[PDB]
Amino acid sequence: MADCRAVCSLNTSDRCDFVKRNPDCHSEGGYLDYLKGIFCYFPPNLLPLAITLYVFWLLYLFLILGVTAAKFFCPNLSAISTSLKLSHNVAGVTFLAFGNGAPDIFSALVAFSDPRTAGLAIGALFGAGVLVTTVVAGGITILRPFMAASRPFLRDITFYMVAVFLTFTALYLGRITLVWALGYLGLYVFYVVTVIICTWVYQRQTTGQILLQALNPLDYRKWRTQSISCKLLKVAKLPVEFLLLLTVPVVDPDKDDRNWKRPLNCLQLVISPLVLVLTLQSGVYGIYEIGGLLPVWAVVVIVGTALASVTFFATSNSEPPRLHWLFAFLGFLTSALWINAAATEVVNILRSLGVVFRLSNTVLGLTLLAWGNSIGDAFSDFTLARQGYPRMAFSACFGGIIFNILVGVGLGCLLQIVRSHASEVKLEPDGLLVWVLASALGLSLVFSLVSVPLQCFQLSKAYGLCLLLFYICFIVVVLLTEFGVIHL
Amino acid sequence: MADCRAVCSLNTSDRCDFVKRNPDCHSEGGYLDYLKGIFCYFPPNLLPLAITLYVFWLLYLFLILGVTAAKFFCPNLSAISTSLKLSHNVAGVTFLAFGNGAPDIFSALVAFSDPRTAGLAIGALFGAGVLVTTVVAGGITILRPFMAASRPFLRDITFYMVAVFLTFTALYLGRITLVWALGYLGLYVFYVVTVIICTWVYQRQTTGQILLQALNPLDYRKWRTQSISCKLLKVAKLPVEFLLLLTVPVVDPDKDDRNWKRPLNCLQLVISPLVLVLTLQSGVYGIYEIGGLLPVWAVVVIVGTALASVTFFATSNSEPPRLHWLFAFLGFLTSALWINAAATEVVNILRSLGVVFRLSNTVLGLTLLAWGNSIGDAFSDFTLARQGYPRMAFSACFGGIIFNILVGVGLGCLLQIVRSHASEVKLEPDGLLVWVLASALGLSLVFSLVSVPLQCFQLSKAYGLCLLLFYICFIVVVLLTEFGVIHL
Amino acid sequence: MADCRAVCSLNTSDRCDFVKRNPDCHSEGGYLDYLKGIFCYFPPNLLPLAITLYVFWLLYLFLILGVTAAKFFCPNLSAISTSLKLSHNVAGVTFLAFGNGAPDIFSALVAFSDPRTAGLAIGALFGAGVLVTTVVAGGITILRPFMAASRPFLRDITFYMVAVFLTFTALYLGRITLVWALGYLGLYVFYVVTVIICTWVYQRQTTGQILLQALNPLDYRKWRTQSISCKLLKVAKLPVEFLLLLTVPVVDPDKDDRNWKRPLNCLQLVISPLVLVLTLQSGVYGIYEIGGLLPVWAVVVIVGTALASVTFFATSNSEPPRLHWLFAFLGFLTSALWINAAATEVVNILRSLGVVFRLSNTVLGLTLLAWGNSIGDAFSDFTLARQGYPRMAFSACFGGIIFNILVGVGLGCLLQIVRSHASEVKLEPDGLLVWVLASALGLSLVFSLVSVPLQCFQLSKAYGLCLLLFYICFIVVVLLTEFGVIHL
Ligand SMILES: [Ca+2]
Ligand SMILES: [Ca+2]
Ligand SMILES: [Ca+2]
Repeated sequence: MADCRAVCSLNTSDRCDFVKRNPDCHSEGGYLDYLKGIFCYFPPNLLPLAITLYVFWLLYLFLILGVTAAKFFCPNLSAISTSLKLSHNVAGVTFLAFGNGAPDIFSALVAFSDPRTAGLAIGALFGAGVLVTTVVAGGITILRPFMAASRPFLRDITFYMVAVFLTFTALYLGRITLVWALGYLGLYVFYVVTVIICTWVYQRQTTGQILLQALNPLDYRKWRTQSISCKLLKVAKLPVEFLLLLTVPVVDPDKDDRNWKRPLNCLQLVISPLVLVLTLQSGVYGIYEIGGLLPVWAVVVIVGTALASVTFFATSNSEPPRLHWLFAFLGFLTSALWINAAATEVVNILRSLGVVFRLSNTVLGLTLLAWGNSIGDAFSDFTLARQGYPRMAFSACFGGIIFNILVGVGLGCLLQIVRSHASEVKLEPDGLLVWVLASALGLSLVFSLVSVPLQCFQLSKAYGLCLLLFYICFIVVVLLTEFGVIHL
Repeated sequence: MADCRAVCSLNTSDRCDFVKRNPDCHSEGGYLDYLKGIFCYFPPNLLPLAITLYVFWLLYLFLILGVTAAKFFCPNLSAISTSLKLSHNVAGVTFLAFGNGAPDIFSALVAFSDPRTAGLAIGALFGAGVLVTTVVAGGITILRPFMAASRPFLRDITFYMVAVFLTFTALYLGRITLVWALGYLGLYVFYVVTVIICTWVYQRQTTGQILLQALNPLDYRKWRTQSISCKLLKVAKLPVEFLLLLTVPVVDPDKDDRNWKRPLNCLQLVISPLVLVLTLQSGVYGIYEIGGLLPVWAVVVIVGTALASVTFFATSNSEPPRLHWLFAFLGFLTSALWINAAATEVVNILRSLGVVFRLSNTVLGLTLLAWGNSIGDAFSDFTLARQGYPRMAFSACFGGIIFNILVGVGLGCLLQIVRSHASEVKLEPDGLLVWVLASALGLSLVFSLVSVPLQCFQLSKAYGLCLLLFYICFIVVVLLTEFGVIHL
Repeated sequence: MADCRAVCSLNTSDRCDFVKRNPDCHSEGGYLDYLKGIFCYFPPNLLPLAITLYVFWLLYLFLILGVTAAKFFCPNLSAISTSLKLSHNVAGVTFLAFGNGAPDIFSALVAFSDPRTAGLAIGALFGAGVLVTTVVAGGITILRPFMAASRPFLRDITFYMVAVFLTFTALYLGRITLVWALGYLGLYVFYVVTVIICTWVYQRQTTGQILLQALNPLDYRKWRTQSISCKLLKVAKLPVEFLLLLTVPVVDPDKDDRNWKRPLNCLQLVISPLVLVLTLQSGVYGIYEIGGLLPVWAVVVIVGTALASVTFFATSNSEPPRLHWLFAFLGFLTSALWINAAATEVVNILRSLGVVFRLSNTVLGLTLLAWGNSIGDAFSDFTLARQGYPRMAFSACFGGIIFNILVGVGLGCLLQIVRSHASEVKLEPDGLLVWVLASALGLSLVFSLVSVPLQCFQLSKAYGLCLLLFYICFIVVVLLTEFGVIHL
């Protein structure tokens, strides 16, 4: 049973049958098979067309991931937390990190779930770390010079350096054991507690019309006000936000009504469980037939419609019911499962590209996956800096990467340990490129640790332009290593 | 026959005879044979002295090329164009590009005329591109910070990126066909038309004394005013400007007399045709004897002196004749042929150095030829920036490289196609250094394309210093590649 | 007799006996044997603990070297010079260079004294040159922007470039002859004379209480005023300064009493000769027994105590004796011998680390030895810049490296020539790393030579941040070369 890569060394007439036959070209989950798409669906003459279509689909999936994380995942998480009365400053610091890091976390979970894709996770986490500490942080200082806060900066840079070196040693050892994963998660909890304690010590020292409106994602006044490019982006997002509005309930403590849309919410009381059962483990559980007579989805629909009718007749259009926060729980779950589905598709596409072109998991992780997972960071942080909040954006840069690495490695490896019933996760490093990537991350961190205090925490355009030049040269070295020009 | 370079591996006593015998050490054109100079005329103990003398001669030739292009080629071209009503703004943008790019164009023509030297042309064009976009543009921003105009910058950077990638693909294919060369020239014409249209849409939205003076290149008042270094440079140029004044007529629409020097111009009516044929094809046609009795140069002299006498007796000292623009045509032709002769000498010297030291055409093209061809850019653009016109200088930087690459490749390859009666010009790339050079040019362009809009087009010293550091590291990598430290 | 690097490839039980037996693992001088410490005294499980202890001891030795040079060597040299009325401006320029460069000079002398350690000297001198011209000079411009003086800068950069290229050619030739060493020292004398002449041409154009106090190194008022880190450093230095106060006499022309401490000085009239005889050449001559009856140290003590009693009874507590400058001579000698002992220990430690880990002399010289020898430069120059004297600090940066290279190579090689009775010092370069280091130094110098005049000598944070990025990338390339990633 040959490897999947062998496909390109066969004759064109046996490619499609090889892909159909070889179990090493089959994916664990997902809905589309991109390799059968390339080698059976598409004429070989039109292979570059298939690949460009794949790239466009990948970019659109990154758009989906960003929108879902920004507008449906974090608001519901914030509703749940505000039900427990936190603080505005910790909220601002940390919820921005959760929102920016949901795609990285779910991509790492999906990649770690399979030994053939596990190198993608390391490539993407370290690659996003390099990109966010050079290009995004430097861009913030180029757009708006400011004076950084010294003590939070030193705290964040120290915690990040520790996490990075821990992962270096786990890579050298070649494995992640259960104790290591629990240690990663514990270190993240310790970091959040330290932030809390330090901040405290410093502080002391008609229904039809509302249905139509609720499902409309366009603000016509704002749309007319915007420029052409903003208009084009809005339309690029319209179908996605329509589906998200249809399926994901949202609870807003900021609004006086808490986004209580009676009929849309009662409809979602049917729709959301169905989407959950149809997207869980790729809907495998959906077609499971109970007792050989009734499938799971039918009984889900029955219970959902009964509960929807009961809620609709036991609630009022003006006043939300006393149990309106359970809707936040449900919307959090549905949004998480949507993000998981999109991440699964992205990982499958990247694996297919690696098979077709014989590219390593590390190089695909550190370029395409990292850039796609950092689009959201770039948008949110550059917007924050342009609005006059560059300290918050700069802090979010270093606070989100800590969450990415610690929670991504710890949770992804823990879930793989538990489901496989094994005792460890194998980290087989693929050549010299992983050590090149590690070296780049370390030296970027060293540059900032020396440079920022030397400027007395007054940051401007020179620091950012130096970081930009560094990232350019890093991509230089990566491409030279991937094509064999630099070999030990 | 034996390879020209095998000369060193011989005994000293057979070197001179080997060079005299081997047809692979002979040049197509020129007046001096530098290899016979090294191996026949000088003793083997004084080889480094010969090489230093060669380097000094090469620098002096670059001085000649710069002066001829600046003060005799462009003024006559401008006279011809102003005879047709050119605008002031397009004139300023584009005539500076022609003046800065004449040496690059003629060097590329000469190098493409021979398969042994064709790698020099690619090395010099890409190398000058890297040098002008880093060192010259950065130096402009270091000398005088300014706000760049966004739309012209984006237009220029886009056109340059397209031209560079087109040449990358022609290099990968390994040839330039006739259709490709015509496409290069057509794309340049399209670029000039686009500049015109965009600018328009934006705008709407005694005789003995005069002979003595005309042949004197010194301004005594200015000379006494200048410092020591400027004085030394003027003297370094005096013999060259004397010969240029003697042989090249100049027409100036700025002056009210249009530089009408009656007796000097009537003398030049004899001298200039003689220089043209004697430097045409390195003078081969000059000694062609018509009918076996009268050589070409004698009949040229006869016709020239008859025409000079007729013009002298049919014209007045105070009022130029009504045909004074034909003198601009003649001066344009004579200046072009002088530039061609100097470029031929430079290319022959570089080939001899490559034979003696076993250096590749790419490394000689990207260091010595590129620097020599960019001395004029540095002088003109830094002077413009120091006088308070940094926007014009910065625009000239990116507008001159487009002319260099498109017209140099297109015209040089087209002339070689037509002259050889072949169908294609073979581009045999010499190792890994050409791809190193391509990578440097591309990333430099990427750095500017990201950096300039991110600064909101406000350019200062930090951007320029980063570009300078980049160029230093590029020369690092080039020297490491040439000596084999990085390799496949 | 196997090369002592093969110690590791043996079984653990024969390591200690191998080290005890092999003469290639024995040092020329010093007091401790670090290899027997690693392989005989400690258990094989605690090797990393031994190495961390060695590193801490090495850092403490660098602290000792810095304190001795700053507070005991230079003050006595200044007393001797001020006895001859030297210029204050020249004093400020040049005495800072002697103080900053004493550790480099003595480390080079010790390393050149043995063929097994001679590569350390070249690595440390060039490495300190790279570090001081990038990190220290850039840090000065980041901490306090200023306008540099053009003529001193151009003079210094020219002299340094000449010295560096001279050493490149000596490395290519593979030796230092006696004429070369004398030429190095003569060129340094020429440089100092040139500085003098240029500056001139520009200018024209109870006893118990006093012993208790004299031996106390703490200033309680200042100590209480300082912060926590300064306090910790003070204690880190207390035992060292106690021993230095005990053994090294100091003469201060600034004080009106010239630091005349009658009883401490009379005690030092005994102590200092004893320390000299106990630390010269590791104490060999100390135990030499004259005539087989009386050792040298006993007769030294007898003469010292007689002379101390005579001086004590022939001098007054209030008025220093007429011969108070001989104490400056004695204190200069004692301080020099203390510095020599500390440098010997540092070199022996570095050789042991190279044996244990199979590291080259070049990489150990350019990282650990260079950083340790430049701690003093960083402290004094950054302190000078923060106090409002960045021109003096920036000048000291380029003036101290000239002293380091010229006097270190010239004097170290001359002393080795004379003592060995040979005619030359062999410079066997160790691989490609030495040429990597040479390339880094040259281009750094080129970057400054172009950049500083282009800014019109107005230096700010952008220039310094570029230099910092360069040094980071240099350490990149060094580590890649040491591990074989780049190679021939
Ligand atoms: Ca992200
Ligand atoms: Ca040019
Ligand atoms: Ca030093």
